[PDB]
Amino acid sequence: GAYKYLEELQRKKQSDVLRFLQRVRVWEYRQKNVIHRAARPTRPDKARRLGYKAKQGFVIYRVRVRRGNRKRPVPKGATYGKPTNQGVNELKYQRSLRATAEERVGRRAANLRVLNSYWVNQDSTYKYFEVILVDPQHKAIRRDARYNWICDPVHKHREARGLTATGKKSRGINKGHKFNNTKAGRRKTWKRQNTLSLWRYRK
Amino acid sequence: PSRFTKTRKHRGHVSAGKGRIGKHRKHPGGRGMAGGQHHHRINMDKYHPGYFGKVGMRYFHKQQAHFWKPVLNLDKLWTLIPEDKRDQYLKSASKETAPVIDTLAAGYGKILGKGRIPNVPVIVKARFVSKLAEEKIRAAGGVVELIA
Amino acid sequence: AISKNLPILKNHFRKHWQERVKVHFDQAGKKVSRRNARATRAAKIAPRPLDLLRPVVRAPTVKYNRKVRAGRGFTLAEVKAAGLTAAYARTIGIAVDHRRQNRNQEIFDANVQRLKEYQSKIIVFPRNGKAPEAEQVLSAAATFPIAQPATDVEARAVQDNGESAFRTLRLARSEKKFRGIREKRAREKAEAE
Amino acid sequence: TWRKWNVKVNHNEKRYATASAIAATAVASLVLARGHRVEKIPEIPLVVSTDL
Amino acid sequence: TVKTGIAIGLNKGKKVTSMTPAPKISYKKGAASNRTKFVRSLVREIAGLSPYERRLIDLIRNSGEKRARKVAKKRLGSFTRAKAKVEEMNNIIAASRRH
RNA sequence: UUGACCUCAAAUCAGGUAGGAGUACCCGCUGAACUUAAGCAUAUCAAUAAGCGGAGGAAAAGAAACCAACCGGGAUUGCCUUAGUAACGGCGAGUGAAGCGGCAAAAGCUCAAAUUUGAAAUCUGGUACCUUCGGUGCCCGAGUUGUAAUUUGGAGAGGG
RNA sequence: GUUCUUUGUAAAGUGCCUUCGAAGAGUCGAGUUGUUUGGGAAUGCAGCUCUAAGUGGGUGGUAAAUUCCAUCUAAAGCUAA
Repeated sequence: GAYKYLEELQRKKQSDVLRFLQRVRVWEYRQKNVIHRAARPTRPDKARRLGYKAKQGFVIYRVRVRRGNRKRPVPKGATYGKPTNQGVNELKYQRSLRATAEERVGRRAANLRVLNSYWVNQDSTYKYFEVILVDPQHKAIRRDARYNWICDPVHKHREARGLTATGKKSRGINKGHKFNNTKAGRRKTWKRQNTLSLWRYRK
Repeated sequence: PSRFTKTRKHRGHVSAGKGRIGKHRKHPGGRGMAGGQHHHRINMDKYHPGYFGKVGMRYFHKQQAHFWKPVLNLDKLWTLIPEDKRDQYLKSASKETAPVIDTLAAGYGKILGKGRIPNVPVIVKARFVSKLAEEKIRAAGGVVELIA
Repeated sequence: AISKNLPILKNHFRKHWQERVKVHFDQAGKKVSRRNARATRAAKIAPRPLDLLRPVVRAPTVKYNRKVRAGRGFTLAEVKAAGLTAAYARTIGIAVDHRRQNRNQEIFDANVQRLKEYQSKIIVFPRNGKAPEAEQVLSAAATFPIAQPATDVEARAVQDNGESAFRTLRLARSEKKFRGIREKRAREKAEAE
Repeated sequence: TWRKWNVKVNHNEKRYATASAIAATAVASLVLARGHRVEKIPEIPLVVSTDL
Repeated sequence: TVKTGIAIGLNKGKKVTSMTPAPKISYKKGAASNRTKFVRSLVREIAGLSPYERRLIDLIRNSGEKRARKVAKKRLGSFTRAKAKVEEMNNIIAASRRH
């Protein structure tokens, strides 16, 4: 199996062979549009372990997003509040840049469903990602019961609700004491412990 | 029952029990525990000594089940034995037939020597015992078996 | 605000708590629904016992380690010891927990005996459709209840070997406290010469 | 809606009044004063056959 | 561990007949394979070294291993990964110009 | 010259799909101040209102990189309790969980990582026919830059 | 309850011996910054920078080094009540 050799090679990101391909590909992706169709995945071994299959209905898109912090709009820097909320230049945008890349792709190809995404390249200004998309209306995905779950309408815009791999990481949905605040939903957990429960026979 | 309240007796009286000079307002002295160090100090000291400041060491992630140790005095030591069989052990005090009392099953962790027990040999199975609780048990002809 | 001696109260009602008040008026209504749900389920799951058989399990946390409790599943090593496979056991009503192990012989043999008594009390029907019906028993826990083990007996003999039962506790607590420094005493003098 | 509607009653005290109410079905001093027309009947308590 | 039967001490706890159950296969995630050993050796021969790994091997030969671990601890995350990387750098130069 | 391959286009091409509404409940982003601290700036109000994006009849979560330190528990959720507790905070005002225990309800699973290599065994589409939520035959195409079968760590596979 | 079709030298389960046993990377982790949390020498999240290992890695509620133990198997996904 050749996928073991690529998997070990992709971890040597600062080797001479990978950093030359990194500099060549960062130029090529920058000349194209911000969102454009990719004929084939750049990393076949990374895509196929994220759910991608090489048949009709699986679509790969390449998207780049601007790096850095999120500047609060607040025209001329005024916030009109307490000094604790006067920060404008160090807000961090609690959703990851990979999640923003998924959300921009999901609006262009609204007929598809976002499966996963992975990091392909980056520079100072742009971070490049490749997003795996499936076609819920294609008969190859409507059949083949390993993949027909995406066609059921609860999975509409998974990346817009934080249901993807990067979406649940940003929401902090894991197990253990370190995720007590966020393990069943931040707003649902807060509403559960801020609700006054009263019974017919008061306890 | 609102019909037994003093509001019904205050119908017709202008101030409704609040006075004409006091003029009952929203919050004359503050909200909640306001001014515990400025204008309620005479009430904080004198009926709440010790409210401000820290004394002990912090305990991160305290589990109350780690300190589970209910105490059982030598006062009773026999309510754990059913009442039907209690009398037949009291009037037949002798060794080789000593009752075995497992205080752990009853929900106790430590045995304390407060009360006085009859001179009957009693086998006690407990996690912890006091120093003179053991002495009173051994003086009666009993033994304590340490369990976990 | 503070007067007229009273315990200091901590009432957490400084938010919009009135928007999140949940009064359980449907306590009688939902109880009927659960009984209705249990009744309509049993007709659909014809005469299966409405619940799976679950093993005997000792609790952790010494506040609760003295008790036995119904567990989740029958601990894959226990299923093989009873003479059946795990995949087959799930279809007969034996819940299986693959992520727990066996390090207690008393618990293991109690669960194996629990599974032996279960296979001797079931009527497995063939796939053909003969159906010699065996009118439902609504609970699999009321048929095989969880029972506390019998640790000791009522009466024994006084065995006084002379350890005072309290110096043992004082010595065991002391030798644990001073264990770490005494292994350094055996290391600071071993390096001599 | 979160006004207290149901009132908690001790179980032993609930049975205490029920037993006192069964004993209220004793001699017709209480029964006549309760409005029931039981003057021309054999006796209180009335015990009839199971065939009802 | 053999329990002592009392509630405190070193081996506190009730005595229980042990069973030494079967070890889980998920516990053997450390050692991977002989083939993975073959693949990982081939990739390093192909990809070569990284810019920070070239600095570490130039400090073990010149400034010793104590100062090289300081750089590896600054580059990598923890101090334990620094010790394993420096020993990994040691085997490269032990197979380069020894024999 | 001719025929492929790769990438990128065009068409009122063949067949589909996305928008908007609703939005009580749900999943996220963004985000105040009045107020409280008898002033006020941290704090509090509040990880709230308003603003924006996306679903369903529930959603979300979910079969441990968990809890535990025990004679060990055993996916998730909810209720009772833990508990106004551990802890946080001009340690001021105030804020504030979680493990165990009882109960409701119970259900488990599969991809990547392998040579089928004595046979791409896989699938869309078009067309013809038929018992038409599809089936069979044929013909193009997709696909070896890997579609099926087997395997998912509880194991499992090659073999005997 | 009845009835029509035999799928198949098909598929599945269990015993013993032998050799193996592949398992997710700009990710874990670390520094810093902001925000958030009861989480307090930093609970979660995000930006930037550095950047892993394979008898390894994460966790074990006080920061660090050293020596053990316990416990799970992350960086992929589905699922009623």
